[PDB]
Amino acid sequence: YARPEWMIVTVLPVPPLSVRPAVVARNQDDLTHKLADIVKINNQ
Amino acid sequence: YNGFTGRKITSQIFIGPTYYQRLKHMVDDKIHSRARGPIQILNRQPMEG
RNA sequence: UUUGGCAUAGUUCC
Repeated sequence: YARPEWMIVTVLPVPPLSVRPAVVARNQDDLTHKLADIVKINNQ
Repeated sequence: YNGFTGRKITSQIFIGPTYYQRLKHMVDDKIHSRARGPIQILNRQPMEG
């Protein structure tokens, strides 16, 4: 159930749109902003 | 004297003009009830307020 | 018959 090497994150789960809902003018959550920054750095 | 029966009250009462105040806290601004109303978005629990 | 959030301040009751 917990292999030691799995604790090194190489695949990052993305929570669904229910965990980070949009805001009604559409606003993005703190999680969404951090996800966007992370994927920006990752593709760079 | 008693109001309903008209008979004297045995104990004499202490009565006089005192200066009273009506505070801001009324009941029409505090009564509240709920039965299956609006519901929050993130948790899908009832709203607050 | 449709739903904003974060922060700060004040007040009520033990």
